[PDB]
Amino acid sequence: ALPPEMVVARELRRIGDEFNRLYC
Amino acid sequence: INFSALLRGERMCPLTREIHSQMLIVTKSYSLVETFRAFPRLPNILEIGNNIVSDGNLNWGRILILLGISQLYFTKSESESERTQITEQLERFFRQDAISNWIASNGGWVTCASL
Repeated sequence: ALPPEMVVARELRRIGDEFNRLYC
Repeated sequence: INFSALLRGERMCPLTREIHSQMLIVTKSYSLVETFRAFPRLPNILEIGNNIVSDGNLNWGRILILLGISQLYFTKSESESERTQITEQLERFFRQDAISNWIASNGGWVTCASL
């Protein structure tokens, strides 16, 4: 129902920020 | 960056080669793989990129994760049209002024690669 792009993006923001914090 | 070179791992200049090396590490992220497996149907990569920055923020971890999911879809792609679509949508995302200006103001791709 929700656009897949919106669901995927929410998860990637969270992962991206955790990768940013730990390694960037 | 030549995103076709990057996603194919082919005829890469040194910068692209190093981003490619980082991509690979990233594509092993459990959370990233789980997200990918939840959506096997190829989505719109440009829209995913724009949704990521819809909180007004960008950072190199986000950029690397977007490249990583793009690589996963490209590796599993079922047609040349799908590969063209991935490459063109990544190119269109990073050529937006809002994104290109952020990259230029935050060390350029070389800073991503130097991580």
